[PDB]
Amino acid sequence: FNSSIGRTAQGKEFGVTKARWPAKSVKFVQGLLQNAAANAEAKGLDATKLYVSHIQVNQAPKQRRRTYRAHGRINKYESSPSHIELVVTEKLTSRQRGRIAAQKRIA
Amino acid sequence: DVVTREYTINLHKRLHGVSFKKRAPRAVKEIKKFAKLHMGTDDVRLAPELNQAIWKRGVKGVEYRLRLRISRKRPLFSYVEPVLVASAKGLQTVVVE
Amino acid sequence: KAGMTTIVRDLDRPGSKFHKREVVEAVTVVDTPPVVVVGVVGYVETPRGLRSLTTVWAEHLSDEVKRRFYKNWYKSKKKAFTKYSAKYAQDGAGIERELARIKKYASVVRVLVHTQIRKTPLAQKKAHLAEIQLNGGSISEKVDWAREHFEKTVAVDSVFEQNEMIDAIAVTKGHGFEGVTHRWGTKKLPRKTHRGLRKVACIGAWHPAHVMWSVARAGQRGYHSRTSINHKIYRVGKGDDEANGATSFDRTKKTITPMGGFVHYGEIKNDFIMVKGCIPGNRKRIVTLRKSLYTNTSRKALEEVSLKWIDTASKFGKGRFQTPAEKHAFMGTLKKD
RNA sequence: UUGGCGGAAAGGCCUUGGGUGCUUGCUGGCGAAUUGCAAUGUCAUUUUGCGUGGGGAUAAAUCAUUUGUAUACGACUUAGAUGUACAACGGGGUAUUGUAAGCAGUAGAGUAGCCUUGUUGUUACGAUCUGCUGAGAUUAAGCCUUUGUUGUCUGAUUUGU
RNA sequence: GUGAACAGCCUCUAGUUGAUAGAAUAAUGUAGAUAAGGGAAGUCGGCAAAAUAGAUCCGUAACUUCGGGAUAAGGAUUGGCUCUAAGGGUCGAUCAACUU
RNA sequence: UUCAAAUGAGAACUUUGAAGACUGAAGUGGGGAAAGGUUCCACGUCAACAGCAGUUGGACGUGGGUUAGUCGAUCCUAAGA
RNA sequence: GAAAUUGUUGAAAGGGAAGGGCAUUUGAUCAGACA
Ligand SMILES: [Cl-]
Ligand SMILES: [Cl-]
Ligand SMILES: [Cl-]
Ligand SMILES: [Mg+2]
Ligand SMILES: [Mg+2]
Ligand SMILES: [Mg+2]
Ligand SMILES: [Mg+2]
Ligand SMILES: [Mg+2]
Ligand SMILES: [Mg+2]
Ligand SMILES: [Mg+2]
Ligand SMILES: [Mg+2]
Ligand SMILES: [Mg+2]
Ligand SMILES: [Mg+2]
Ligand SMILES: [Mg+2]
Ligand SMILES: [Mg+2]
Ligand SMILES: [Mg+2]
Ligand SMILES: [Mg+2]
Ligand SMILES: [Mg+2]
Ligand SMILES: [Mg+2]
Ligand SMILES: [Mg+2]
Ligand SMILES: [Mg+2]
Ligand SMILES: [Mg+2]
Repeated sequence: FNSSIGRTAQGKEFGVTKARWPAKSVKFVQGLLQNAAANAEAKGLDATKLYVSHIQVNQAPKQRRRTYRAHGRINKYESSPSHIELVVTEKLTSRQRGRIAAQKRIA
Repeated sequence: DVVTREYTINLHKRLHGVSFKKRAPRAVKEIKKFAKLHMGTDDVRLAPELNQAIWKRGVKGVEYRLRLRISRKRPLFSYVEPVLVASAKGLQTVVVE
Repeated sequence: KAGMTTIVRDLDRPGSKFHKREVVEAVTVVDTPPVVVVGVVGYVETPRGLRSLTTVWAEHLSDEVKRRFYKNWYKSKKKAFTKYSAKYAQDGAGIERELARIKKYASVVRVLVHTQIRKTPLAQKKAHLAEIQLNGGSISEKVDWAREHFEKTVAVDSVFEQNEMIDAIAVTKGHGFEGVTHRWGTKKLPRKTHRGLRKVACIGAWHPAHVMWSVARAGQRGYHSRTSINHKIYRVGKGDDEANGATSFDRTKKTITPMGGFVHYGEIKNDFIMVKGCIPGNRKRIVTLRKSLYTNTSRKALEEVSLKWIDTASKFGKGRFQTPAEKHAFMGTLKKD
């Protein structure tokens, strides 16, 4: 989802030109990473070996508002919420037989 | 370490060609950037007395030069205060004991 | 390129109204410290064009040239040409072997030279490296000449002379994205024009159903390569010679640098070339001066030029005095002194 | 292993010397089966990876910061680990305006007041004028220069035939 | 306060400081501006813009229903400062207005 | 528009102080007719709403609040019904 | 708890569309007789 966005030099690390800094989405991911690490410690897993083995984002039901347009028209004005989940884990034929037999006694 | 010095900042060349409605707010950010260069502190706090000196002659009447006292204190932050002098001309950087 | 100034000279042109009369002309000054030879290259003719066969480098290279090979010089270990210098640590059989190959096979010989950027008032500190073709003599003579000049300096006066037509190659000043009105010089649309008037009204007919390559469009202006020919040399200047800006008529003791220095450049402390007219590129930009590709005899060349006066007033304003002494004599004593 | 030659994409060709293997040029002696009446009946060269040991060599780029000869954003062009280093101030030069503040004057159209009626009476009010004063102010923000002052100089990421 | 003025411009009382923000300053725009010499050659067309502008004094044509046209057209003056003259009230004296 | 403090898990936007500004009395000031109907005030509180934000609110939850012999209606008549 | 539409994982192909018909190679996968 990168059509008509800007380009920056900080994208050269990952071999792309277009990249951004979505602060709001980062904070939500940070909270779940903290919660998963707490759950891993409670179970008794080794923290130094933990890596993100699964992370998945799904579309939640939309939240609807209204926007007013020219000539007395009304259009939709909606948000796109997210479902986030993640998991951390510790790191022969007879002729062939005759040929084989012949080779064994030949060398 | 903790140190206090007195500086002269040339605001004339830093506000060259700036929109009139933004000159006084821009001078506030220039002073914070000035303290970052000399003290290397991410946190810069300006005394309200300094804020009055910047806005003394309106939004577009910033003085050409200002005499500043910058103190680095306790991880570390910089505190900027004005210095009461007749003129800011001819003064160089000095260390305050 | 340092800047421009003005000169006065007599016109030697029979049949002209201003024959044997003074004229005022604009000139361009190029700061040209000596270049340093640091290598040679041989080229071989091929059905697919010229191909470089072998490059031979000098034993020692200064930090100016080595900076050209780095993007992060301050962090580097500076290992460039460390193993190559060991080829000279022996008798020199490896170096002599490659030189013999150039003599045997090459048909075109060029020398690698770099500028002494530290002698200019610039802040770059990184030298410019380039290839210059050698003309005259056999292939063996060219290689021998290059070998003897390793780590040496070649002065500008040994290349060009007075009253010589030369060509200037440089990149023009950049202006970024520009509209069609100034990029191509198209006519401005009437004041009544809706949706803007600094445009081209019709960009193409219905057929062919495409915009053609020959239609003016908005885009980058400036920063292009240009080659301007037939520029006459008015003076070959000496860096160590006081009274660079003096003539046989003016006789005053003054250098070529104007009062207050060249704007955005500084002072001229090295050898320089004075070129009639204007030159592509802006101040502080590296330029290449090349000899002409043909023998010009249009009587515009072959004319002997003798300067009478060189302007040295300040270019930072409406300068009125050539030298500090002139200002003091006209004004007298001031409160400052 | 010896020597020479080949640069058009040479990466090949020719030659000296010895070692060792084979020789169907000629004459001999042994072995073959059963893959069962054919089944490609597997004998080539491409690339890469993991383990053996015999030698060889001990870097850079990018982000962040900085520069404006560059620039919509990317990109481009510069600088930065101890220095003819860089930066912030200060000094000088070069420019612009046109004579600062303050103090003083027997300069100043005139009009008032006091006793002592003063042959410049003093003292007040007074646009302006004169002197100190081609003074004062501003000057790189994309001007030049600097034996001065004060500081700064090891954070992050990635790349292997 | 300025001024003829409930004009425009600045201030006291009182009331707000609300309109998504930060960085940069390409092209093309929207809005506001300036231009050497020429002066409508532009264009269907002076569209747009420019010029004129307050007040005092001088001066003012054809035509006319005699009321107008008329601010016709066309000229001059305007600051600051120090003075002078004239224009009043109440009962010689005494007190108080901005107008020219 | 800016600086600081206070509060808060969290402050370009809440509160307080300081500074810079505007409306400039035919006002961004102080009251009403019609129309709206609790939006008024306090406490608590932020899922949704205030096209950014929000600890704030004309939002959400729970309560409180409009006192007349003299102010109006009521009475009179107008065009008219 | 279907479809449009979407996320993750796995496999495969991609030099200015994609999809289809006939035939076979390769990969993956699978039923039928052992009389
Ligand atoms: Cl609608
Ligand atoms: Cl850039
Ligand atoms: Cl524009
Ligand atoms: Mg696109
Ligand atoms: Mg767009
Ligand atoms: Mg709308
Ligand atoms: Mg409507
Ligand atoms: Mg041109
Ligand atoms: Mg139109
Ligand atoms: Mg100039
Ligand atoms: Mg004009
Ligand atoms: Mg003109
Ligand atoms: Mg015409
Ligand atoms: Mg015409
Ligand atoms: Mg008009
Ligand atoms: Mg206003
Ligand atoms: Mg106001
Ligand atoms: Mg309320
Ligand atoms: Mg919102
Ligand atoms: Mg919110
Ligand atoms: Mg269900
Ligand atoms: Mg589906």
